Amino acid sequence: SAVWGISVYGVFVLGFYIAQIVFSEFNRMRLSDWISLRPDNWNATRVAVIIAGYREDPFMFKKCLESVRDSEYGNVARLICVIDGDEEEDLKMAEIYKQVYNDNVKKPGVVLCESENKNGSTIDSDVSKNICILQPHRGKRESLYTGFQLASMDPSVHAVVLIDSDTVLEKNAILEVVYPLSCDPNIKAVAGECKIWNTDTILSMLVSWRYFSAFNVERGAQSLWKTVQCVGGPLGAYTIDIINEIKDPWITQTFLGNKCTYGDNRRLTNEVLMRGKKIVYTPFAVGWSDSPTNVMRYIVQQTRWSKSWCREIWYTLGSAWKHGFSGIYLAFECMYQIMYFFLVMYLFSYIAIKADIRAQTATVLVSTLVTIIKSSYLALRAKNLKAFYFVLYTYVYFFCMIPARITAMFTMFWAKQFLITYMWWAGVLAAGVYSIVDNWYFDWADIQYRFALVGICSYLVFVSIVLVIYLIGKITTWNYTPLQKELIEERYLH
Amino acid sequence: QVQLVESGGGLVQAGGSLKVSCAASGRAFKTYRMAWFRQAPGKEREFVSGISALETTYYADSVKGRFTISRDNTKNTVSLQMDSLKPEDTAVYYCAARRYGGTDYTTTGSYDYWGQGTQVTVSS
Amino acid sequence: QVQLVESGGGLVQAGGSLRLACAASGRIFSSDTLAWFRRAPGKEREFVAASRWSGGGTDYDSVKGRFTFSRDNTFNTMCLEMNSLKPEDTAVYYCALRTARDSYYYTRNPTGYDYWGQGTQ
Ligand SMILES: O=C(O)[C@H]1O[C@H](OP(=O)(O)OP(=O)(O)OC[C@H]2O[C@@H](n3ccc(=O)[nH]c3=O)[C@H](O)[C@@H]2O)[C@H](O)[C@@H](O)[C@@H]1O
Ligand SMILES: CC(C)CCC[C@@H](C)[C@H]1CC[C@H]2[C@@H]3CC=C4C[C@@H](OC(=O)CCC(=O)O)CC[C@]4(C)[C@H]3CC[C@]12C
Ligand SMILES: [Mn+2]
Repeated sequence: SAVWGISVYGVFVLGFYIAQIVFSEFNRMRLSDWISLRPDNWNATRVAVIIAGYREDPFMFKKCLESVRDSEYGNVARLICVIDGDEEEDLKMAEIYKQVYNDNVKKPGVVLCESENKNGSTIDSDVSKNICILQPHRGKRESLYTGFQLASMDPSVHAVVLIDSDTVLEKNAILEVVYPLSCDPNIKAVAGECKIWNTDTILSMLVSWRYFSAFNVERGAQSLWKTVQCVGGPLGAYTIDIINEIKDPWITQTFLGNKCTYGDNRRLTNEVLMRGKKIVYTPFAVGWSDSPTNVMRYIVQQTRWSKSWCREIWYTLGSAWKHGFSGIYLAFECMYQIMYFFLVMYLFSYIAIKADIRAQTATVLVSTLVTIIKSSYLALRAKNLKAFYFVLYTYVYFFCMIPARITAMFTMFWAKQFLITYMWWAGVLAAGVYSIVDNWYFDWADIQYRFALVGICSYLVFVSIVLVIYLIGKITTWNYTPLQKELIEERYLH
Repeated sequence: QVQLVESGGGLVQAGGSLKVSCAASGRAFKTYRMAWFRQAPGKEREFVSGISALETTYYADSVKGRFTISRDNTKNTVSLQMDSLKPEDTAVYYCAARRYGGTDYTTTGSYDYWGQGTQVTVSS
Repeated sequence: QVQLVESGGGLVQAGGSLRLACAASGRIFSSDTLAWFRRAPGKEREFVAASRWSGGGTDYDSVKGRFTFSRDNTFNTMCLEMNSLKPEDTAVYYCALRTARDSYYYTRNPTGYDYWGQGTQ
């Protein structure tokens, strides 16, 4: 009965994870040989770094430009920075650039997307200069089309490296993110590890480990078949040979009518994968970013991401025709991403309606064991020993991503997006109260009752000691990322 | 508060069944462990059978192949079946219930609610 | 801002060995080109050898194979080693920094360097 549904759930969740782990290891071994067969003094691809932002933490927008200026790479052509919106509020976002690079803060009168002549000469006859554009804002799509146009008219630019405004690239980031574009002729985009430096909050650490487990495992498994479904948001390198062609249907999109712009990165990757080309991901391209801390902000972020996924996983499924035999993985990944959420929902509904202590303690223990195995592998790969905080990521998932998935599904057609989340919390609480008041008895002579009570008590103790370990670590300042431990010092003096 | 009413008794030859049935009226019968006792003319109601809320079944000695126990949660009852009766079983049968208890399920001092009487006589 | 102070130089005769150091106060950013410029007595500034702070090597004619760069990148200083000196190799040496701010284009023109040191020898 419950065995078909507990054991099959455990196998369904763990076998795919083991497959993804082994595929990521294969991809890392593949990339190490490429890196090894490379001359030390290698400059071949002339990149042009592109930044788009909007009121991004004056100090952090300084750290981003400083990191790009401190990045080691022989052949960097220029730096295109596009700042959304023109106002006395974005002038003090051009000034933080002007104090880092130069005084070429331009301001074209019209948005280069809405403007008829889409080509260059946007008050820009200078190709050997570091430029910053102040244009009216229409989203990251319109403010990145301007950058794409800027770093195209130079015939000596062959690739473009896209970054977000609140990112701090390591020194050997551009060098290791642009190499795979020169490794093979069918690669038109490379991903990059996007680490998280803000881990001073309980929601800001489990999500950090989720980013780790969604890049270095999830996005590493896909790169083995060279079909990465979504290039890294903050850090990513694109070949101009494909950007110059996909920039036109990228910012033209209509889904069902009304045109709206969210989840632009996955759209770029989707348009690259819909032309039969390949995308890989390299773990030697570390980049740092912050994370949302308030639960409501994280739920909003995840509902936007789920909105983006629910309209383009269809296209990722439908473009597997263009890819060859490698590309059945592209369908299996999407089918899994759907049926796993569906199976989790069904399991919760079943064990919440048909109340049974031995059919609830068993599920809790099996889920905890699977999460412990995943966290153990994450700890081994990262050599961090702080990766065992991933055990608590199940709570963050169940209480924030699932309401986000439901809300995105409902809007696919305060009360805008939080009513569904509040109703979901109320439903979970009602199920728990019904289960605890329905089985309100004590029978110590029953071995099954003893097993159920012992299991639930041991699980509660395990969760409590994990939380106590986290609290102690925060007290002694042990969870703080080595980057954050230095930004919190450079912040005091400024 | 649960009221226990038991039925099923009469003369039967050695080798009959004569199933006994105890029904219980209460707020939630499915949480109550149930048990069947044998009030003999002596020996003060030796334990016979029992079954918890999770369907696990406990049986006394030398009755393993002769007594069968179960529950009906739809119509709250126990419905103890019997097989291969013996003249040594001529006794009253009692139905007992419990909600909160310890590890001593074989003594009458643990069960809280009690039945009335299920006298059964077996002929030669 | 970035202040460059160079030391070394002295008596030169026949084929001699010299070592000129230049210490920098500020941040060099591992993308700025640091170069050694030469000024002969009663002559315009000439070029000797440049290098990006990220580890790129270049030199000039008549000195290739004779001088060598070495950037510590940890002590915030550079050292130029001189081999097989010439009597005609008498001049004053400056160490100059060029910021890759207006452009990441490497140029040999002495006027493209924002900050300059003080001549020695
Ligand atoms: O989907 C997105 O657009 C981005 O949303 C968040 O980005 P983050 O920077 O964490 O958060 P926000 O404060 O929402 O900034 C969104 C980014 O989008 C761009 N943006 C957003 C809004 C706007 O009006 N203009 C604009 O340029 C800017 O680069 C800005 O950094 C996610 O963290 C990114 O991974 C994702 O790429
Ligand atoms: C009535 C009182 C006790 C408060 C109500 C709280 C409980 C009813 C909640 C708290 C934790 C919840 C559990 C937390 C996590 C999961 C994991 C979930 O499976 C997963 O989501 C794991 C998938 C993965 O590993 O990504 C199944 C439901 C369950 C057991 C939840 C069931 C309901 C629980 C016990
Ligand atoms: Mn930000």
